[PDB]
Amino acid sequence: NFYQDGPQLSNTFRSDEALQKILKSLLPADAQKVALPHLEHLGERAVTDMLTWAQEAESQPPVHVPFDPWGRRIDDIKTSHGWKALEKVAAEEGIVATAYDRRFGAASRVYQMALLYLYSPSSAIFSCPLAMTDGAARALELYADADLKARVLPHLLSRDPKTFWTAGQWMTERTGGSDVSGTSTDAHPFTGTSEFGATHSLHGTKWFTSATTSQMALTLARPDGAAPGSRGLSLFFLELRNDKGELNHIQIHRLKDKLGTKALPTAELSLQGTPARMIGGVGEGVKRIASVLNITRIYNSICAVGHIRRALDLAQDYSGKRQAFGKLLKDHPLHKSTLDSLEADFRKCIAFSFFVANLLGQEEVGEASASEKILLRVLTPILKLYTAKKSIHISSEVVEMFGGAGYVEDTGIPRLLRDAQVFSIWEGTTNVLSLDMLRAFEKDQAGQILEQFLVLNEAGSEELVRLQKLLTLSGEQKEQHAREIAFLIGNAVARIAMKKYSL
Amino acid sequence: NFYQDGPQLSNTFRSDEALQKILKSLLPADAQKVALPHLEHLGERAVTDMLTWAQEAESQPPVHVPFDPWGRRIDDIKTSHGWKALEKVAAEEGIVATAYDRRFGAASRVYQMALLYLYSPSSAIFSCPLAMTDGAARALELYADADLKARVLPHLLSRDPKTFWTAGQWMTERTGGSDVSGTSTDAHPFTGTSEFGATHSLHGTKWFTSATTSQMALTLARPDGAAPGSRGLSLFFLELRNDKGELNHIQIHRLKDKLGTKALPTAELSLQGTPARMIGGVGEGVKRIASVLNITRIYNSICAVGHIRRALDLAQDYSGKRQAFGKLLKDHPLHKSTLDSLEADFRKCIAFSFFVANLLGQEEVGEASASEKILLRVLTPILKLYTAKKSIHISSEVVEMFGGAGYVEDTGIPRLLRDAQVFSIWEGTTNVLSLDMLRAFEKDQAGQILEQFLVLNEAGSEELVRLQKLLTLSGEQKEQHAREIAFLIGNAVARIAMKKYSL
Amino acid sequence: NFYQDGPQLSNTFRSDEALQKILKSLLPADAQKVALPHLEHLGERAVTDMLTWAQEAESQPPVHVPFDPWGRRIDDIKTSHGWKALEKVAAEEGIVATAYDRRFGAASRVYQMALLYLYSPSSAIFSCPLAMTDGAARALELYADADLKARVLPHLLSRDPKTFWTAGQWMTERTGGSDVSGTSTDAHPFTGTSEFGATHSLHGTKWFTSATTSQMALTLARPDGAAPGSRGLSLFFLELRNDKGELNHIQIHRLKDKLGTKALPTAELSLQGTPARMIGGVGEGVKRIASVLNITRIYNSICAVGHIRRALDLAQDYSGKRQAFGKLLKDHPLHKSTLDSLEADFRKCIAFSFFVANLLGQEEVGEASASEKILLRVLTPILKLYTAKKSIHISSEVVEMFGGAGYVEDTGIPRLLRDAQVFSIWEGTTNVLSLDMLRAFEKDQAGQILEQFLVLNEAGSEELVRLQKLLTLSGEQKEQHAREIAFLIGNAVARIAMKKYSL
Amino acid sequence: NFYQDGPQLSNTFRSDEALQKILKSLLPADAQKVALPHLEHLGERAVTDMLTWAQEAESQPPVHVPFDPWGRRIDDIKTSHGWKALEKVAAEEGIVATAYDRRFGAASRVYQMALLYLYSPSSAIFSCPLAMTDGAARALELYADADLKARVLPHLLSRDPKTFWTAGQWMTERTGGSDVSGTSTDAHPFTGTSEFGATHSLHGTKWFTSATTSQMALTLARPDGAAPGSRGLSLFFLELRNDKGELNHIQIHRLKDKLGTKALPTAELSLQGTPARMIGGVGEGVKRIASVLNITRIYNSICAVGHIRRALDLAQDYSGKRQAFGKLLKDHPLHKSTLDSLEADFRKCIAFSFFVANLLGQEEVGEASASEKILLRVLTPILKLYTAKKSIHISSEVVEMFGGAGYVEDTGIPRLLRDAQVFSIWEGTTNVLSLDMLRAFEKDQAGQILEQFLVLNEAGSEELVRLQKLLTLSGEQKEQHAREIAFLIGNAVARIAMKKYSL
Repeated sequence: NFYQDGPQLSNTFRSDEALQKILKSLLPADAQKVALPHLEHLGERAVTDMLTWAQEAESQPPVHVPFDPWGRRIDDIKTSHGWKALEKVAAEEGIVATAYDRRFGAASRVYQMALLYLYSPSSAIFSCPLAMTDGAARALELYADADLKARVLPHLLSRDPKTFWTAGQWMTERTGGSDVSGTSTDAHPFTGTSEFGATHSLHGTKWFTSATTSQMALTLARPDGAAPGSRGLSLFFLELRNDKGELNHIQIHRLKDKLGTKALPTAELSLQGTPARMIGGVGEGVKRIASVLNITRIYNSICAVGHIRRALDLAQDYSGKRQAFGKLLKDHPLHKSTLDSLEADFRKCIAFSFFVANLLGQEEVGEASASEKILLRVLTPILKLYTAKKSIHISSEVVEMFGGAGYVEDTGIPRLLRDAQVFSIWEGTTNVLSLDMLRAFEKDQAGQILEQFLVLNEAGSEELVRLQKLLTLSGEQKEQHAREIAFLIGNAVARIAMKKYSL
Repeated sequence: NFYQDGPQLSNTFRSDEALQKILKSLLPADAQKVALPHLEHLGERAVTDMLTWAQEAESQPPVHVPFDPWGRRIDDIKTSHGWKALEKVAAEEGIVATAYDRRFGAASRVYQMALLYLYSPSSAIFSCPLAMTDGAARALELYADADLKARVLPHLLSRDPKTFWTAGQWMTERTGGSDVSGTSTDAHPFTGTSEFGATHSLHGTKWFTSATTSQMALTLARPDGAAPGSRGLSLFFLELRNDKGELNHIQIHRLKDKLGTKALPTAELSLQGTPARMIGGVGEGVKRIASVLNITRIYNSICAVGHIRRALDLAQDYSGKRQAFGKLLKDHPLHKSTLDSLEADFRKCIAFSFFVANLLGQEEVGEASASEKILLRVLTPILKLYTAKKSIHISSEVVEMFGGAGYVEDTGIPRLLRDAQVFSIWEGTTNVLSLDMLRAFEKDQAGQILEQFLVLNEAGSEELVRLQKLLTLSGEQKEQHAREIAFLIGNAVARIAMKKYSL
Repeated sequence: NFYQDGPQLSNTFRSDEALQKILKSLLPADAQKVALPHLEHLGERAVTDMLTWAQEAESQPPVHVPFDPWGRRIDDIKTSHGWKALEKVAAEEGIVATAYDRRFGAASRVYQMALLYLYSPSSAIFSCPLAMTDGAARALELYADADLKARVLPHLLSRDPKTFWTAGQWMTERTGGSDVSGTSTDAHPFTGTSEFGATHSLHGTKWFTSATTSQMALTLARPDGAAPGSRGLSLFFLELRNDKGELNHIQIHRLKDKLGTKALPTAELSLQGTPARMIGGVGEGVKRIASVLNITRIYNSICAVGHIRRALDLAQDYSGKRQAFGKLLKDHPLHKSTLDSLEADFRKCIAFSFFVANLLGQEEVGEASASEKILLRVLTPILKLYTAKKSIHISSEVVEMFGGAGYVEDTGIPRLLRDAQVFSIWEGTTNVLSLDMLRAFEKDQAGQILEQFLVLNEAGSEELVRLQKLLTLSGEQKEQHAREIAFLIGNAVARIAMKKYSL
Repeated sequence: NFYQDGPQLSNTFRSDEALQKILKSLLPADAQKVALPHLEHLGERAVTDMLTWAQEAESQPPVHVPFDPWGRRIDDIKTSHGWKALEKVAAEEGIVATAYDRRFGAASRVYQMALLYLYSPSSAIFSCPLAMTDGAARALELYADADLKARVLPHLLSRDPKTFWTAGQWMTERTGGSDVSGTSTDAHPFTGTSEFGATHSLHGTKWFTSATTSQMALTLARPDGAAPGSRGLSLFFLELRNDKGELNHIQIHRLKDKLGTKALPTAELSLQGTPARMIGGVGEGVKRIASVLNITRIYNSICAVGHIRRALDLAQDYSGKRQAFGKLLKDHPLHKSTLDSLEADFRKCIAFSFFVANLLGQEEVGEASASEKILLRVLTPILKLYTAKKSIHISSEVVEMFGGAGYVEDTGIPRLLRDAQVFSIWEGTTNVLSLDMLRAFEKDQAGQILEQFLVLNEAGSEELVRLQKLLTLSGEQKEQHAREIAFLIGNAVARIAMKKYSL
């Protein structure tokens, strides 16, 4: 009898006209002759060996083994081979390292984000460890002494799987993740020896972490006698293991059982005298880790848009295979209209994301003006919250486009919704990032810089005037309308970027 | 140190001012003196023994046991005690039966839907079998002879758990659920024995079913020699087991592993000569199930709005317990604005749902005018698609309101999203129901009756002309705008109902 | 086609002629008119509601939940309803309490062991907590002050499920279970308050425990400044929880994943300042807990023989249902011979066990002579190691009697082997108990008392002379032959007991 | 504090003096210079990469996937990478193929069985598919025409993992495995297409199989019109899949959930018109498989003895690491005596196994005398039942030697018992093989040849007359004593072999 043909993917570089148009606009000729063959290669991996490895990892979530059979506390995390293979891919394909090889100026970061864009949707969210890894590298690059950099950066930026390290960012505690002022981890002076010049020992509990699959982490802690709240916090570097391969006074409580990102180990950890090294000076921890957030927020946006592209690729292919009421779905005007609406949102998201990625590249190579640095600071929280909300909306619509099959896990479709929902939570909720945006307006004339940019780049008169109205509201009402303001700006910049890239 | 206090529920009758206002409007005094004490009692169960049973059922999904240890095909489905307990609650509390005791005229159905509204969110979606059970009761009431009614209705409408039956509705096949014209199940004339006057034996595969724990089912099949497509389909009644308790030539292929509704068994079944009894004549099947669909689509809506209420109850309670940046969440203007927006959608949904529930009650007791019957027919698909989309949107926002905790399954919060996503899929997707709406407009000039209703009851000026603008469009452009039309109408009717009930 | 009829059980009092003959010999008329109706009742439960509950418990092993969803350490152990129900049965049926109601003199213990014999094989090894409970009661009865006894004994000996307590015996540490001299748990003086007059706080790790399902435990610990090795150990009483239902500075590391006894929670625990009360004086812990071992060893023997009876009941029933080569298995001479051999071993085991149970009863009611107390001390380790080895041999033969089906878990047959294998491990291995036997010979002229008993009761001349030879060997050779000696004596006493009971 | 050192293995060629002595006796110089380096290499793999792969396979049992996500029946079996790796090892190391390279005459089979002896205990029972693969190769060698041999033997005997095939032997049905006369699978004449010259289509159910990962199988079926019982059964060859990789009308009902051999897929299968090719004539099936059974029963024996060796290697190592009562276990006379007893049984088993392996080699290269061929036929069932019972006894004692740890699965010790218990069940129970032995005695006066062999080679005086006493008993009393006869003979031959090999 009848069996429905399921959705199939095709090379995700060649299938993505929007990505190609953007790169033709943002990459100079010399970058293109390196980057484009690499991207076509990665696009093939994304739908072949990576796709298989990601499915394996999703199907075999990590398992915590606290004790060996004779009672020794080992806190092992067992992972799938697929998960380990995707880590090796991240190293050898230079998914992080490409940004730090600045041959192509601002285009180095654009090239790297393009690699991430293809890699992430077939990575079972290994792209999240990559974001934290990239962030840690930059933080060390900016603030760490020469000896610490010489030790760690060759690992984080390695193209060699056998020497590649990932980093964790352990910022969230039970008191809060949005607000870290309640951080209860203490840092006592330490005078023992260590391989990285530890200065303190850490004591506390970290409530969401990427567990023990990372070799290093950055974290916040409060030194003996330091002030209460955020001002008392310093940034610390630590390595998870010693020479032995033994955990450095770190205990794993358990893995979280999550809605999605199931292949990613997310653990609750206790630091029990973990040796650590302060990065920067006392009380500057929050500000120091602040200057990395443009990276992690932009990784999140690019991953969210890659996720959107994956969901739509599956939906588009199915729409040309499933018939109802005598027609293929793609030929039903209402279905086609729905598809078109989602694709239009996709084009906004990818243009907005790469516009901002290019600004990040400019800043990293020292080409950004003072005002441009402020503009980047304003746009990244907006980009993040905008692409994340769109990714959830689009994923939910795609689940429904598959009908009953979309609700059944072995089709691979429910994962689209479960994983998308993370994008609007980690690294800031919609509302927290909307307030970060509003806050930014208050300082360094950020509001005016944003307005000059929108006027110069010919944002719509209607949206310009509506923005001016919203920004004249009371403090209280601007907070109440902070989402509206963020999405107004996001849509305006997305349209500007689309025109710029001829999308 | 610090541990966050998690969300807590309270009696869901006493906590719901909107439900109480609606019932003060819709229930006459005599109905109130029976119904309100019953609802307060049920509201207490919803947050005590039912809540525990539902958690147990979610935690222990059903398991298929195809073979006994000696190779006999038994196709057992093992379920939790909690699941069985929630079934007993449905019977003893009259979650279905209350509607069929038409003591209170049209208010009997309103009283029943209020019971469902409190029951469903603490039922681990046992309310879905109840919808199909109610639908089957009505179909038999309208179309079955006295002997079949006397046999079956005392079971479906039982208040005695020991004699209560549920029904399945087996309409979807691999070829389609939206479009059932492709139904490939054959019905051969049958003269063997059965307890219910079987006329045919059925041969085919049913692709989504509530499996084999229901005692009876309604289904569609094509009798020998019948026309192709929908015109060849007849409605059939069948009982799943014989007196020995053996399945009547039904095999379970497997249970679906689903995104959500995990406590609910959803099975793929093969009918292998299952005896069945034709209800009505050849080619009348699709038309006969039309009045089963009105009931299930209103059940779906009431269940979706009860789900919204549960999500918001959890969010509201947490918002008074969780601190960030120096304030409880409920005291942050943006957080409060977000909550207010969700509550506003809730009030639209609950008013719209009970407005339609009242129309259903009017029709069932023979008190509905021609226009009211037409209004009921056009509004039911709109109500279903409207409440389903709102429930998904609100659930996703509530998951995000809990931050990282919202993404971790043991908090009970991710279930809100996973379960909500089913509401826009079963019983019709948004687009399929929007087209059903448009088709309904075209017949008996139903479209005109709706518009006079909207004009008479003083719908909003702008949205009305925008709505009127859309209904004058060409056929295909009208299809492209079918969603917008549905949501405009839904919002207009919700506003009318809220005013009517003083919400 | 063909389906094999599987094995079925029948009332295990009425089906057991050997048990009935023994009780007709050991129970006086007044005891019989109470005990026999009770046993017939329990025999019916063993094959009805208990059997179902035990299967549920085996099918749903206990699960450790260390943390609540908000990070509080709760160390819950989730168990099946069946497991909880079997606990209630133990209380209401007086499976422990009957022995301590000494109306019937020495026959009270015999009556109780008969209850255990029927209960244990349908208890999913809840009989193990009962053994430790009985033991704890006796220890408190002998050595605890009046106030501690008045508090605890009404719980341990309760017939009321709502007030019934079980006890754990936490003797094994990582250094050893056979040899407890390496015990590393410290007992520091304690001056805080507690509900049971705690005198110390305990600090250490207990490597095999019955987890948190018990309300109290007995354990060994070394007080501040005490001698090394066994002589430095004292016996302690502790309660697992306080008023709150909170664990008293007890942390659960994990549950063991075991070969069998899967329904029984077996945990690794850390005592982290657990309040405890010393029982008896400093350094007498090993000797004090020594005087209970006759109880736990006899429980183990009775449970092992009940296990044998269950395996043989299943095998006998199957042998009358399965045909091969034209005959039922029971009519194949070699199969029948194999069955007869196993049954002969059963009759030895049950006679030996109840002979020893009767000696225990005599001692507990003060009717035992000095020599009889010594005889009991010699016979209990022999009984334990003998019945345990036989239970494993018989279970393995029964698995094989079922052919391929015996190797498949859903038949319930592999459990027979997996569970039996525990009998020869807990409470002493074959070799450790054989050496305990040899040790006993050395003191209080135990060897001669044993010989006088065997001669008086007309043991076989051949076995008598062989025993005399073995006992004249060197110290080294007697140890090498300790198993042979134990089984020679066990078989001799079993034959004596069988003749005495007309088996 | 203290953590117990667990057991460790070492190269299992170098650690095995008995194996080396046997091979110095059985392998001529030219065979030794090839075989000994190969065996030392394999002995290293057994405790390194194979050990890890076997642990992985045990930890991740196979999973049946009956349907793809769109409802297609695929009956996939998902296996671990470790399982697949152990299959590749079997090919590349020539664990089967070495026997068929008869370079070394009868010593080729001895060399091969030595490879199997080292491979099997670290193979997670992949050695069972190898036994059936070897059996199938021999059957085709004897009975298949040139074209079928040319097609299939290069696969079964391949050293290239990419072309290696395994075979199933599907003999057992629900009616019986010991007695196959009840076989109900029909064979209808067939003229459709196939790659191997199929003659019939098979219809029936196979109750224990190694499932669908093997490429071919041998099986019994009753052609249309054939006689009832064994006289109607013919031997059939079939290939499981077509060129597309689709199963050839074979459905998997389920995988068995077993006591042990958990890595091995054991499935219940239905043949639904499976094309097959008759090998030989009608009614010759049972006779034709007789020479497949000799090979598999010797494989079983060698695997059982390799299992014994693994258990004892673990026990021996632990005995030098675990202290109790002031001494390492190995220095306690009773513990040492117990170990010595087990090792003595091991030496009997390994000598007996290779003695028979040599006879098999002699017969396969045409060098065996009439008496040797008869000796091989009578000894093979005895060897199988003898080694199987010893392996279970020794495994149980080894589990107990580890104390509580022996009962906990993560130590790897309980597997020893669970897996050993299969050896006395598959390929014939103790009693069925004992009767096979007796039947063999009765034909061609084989019984007499054995006894002269025993007398000639100077069997023990007492046991011989006791054995001679038993063989003169009446038919039925001889049946009742069939086990005793088998074990007397086994012990006598083991003593003869040990002397012959200087063990």
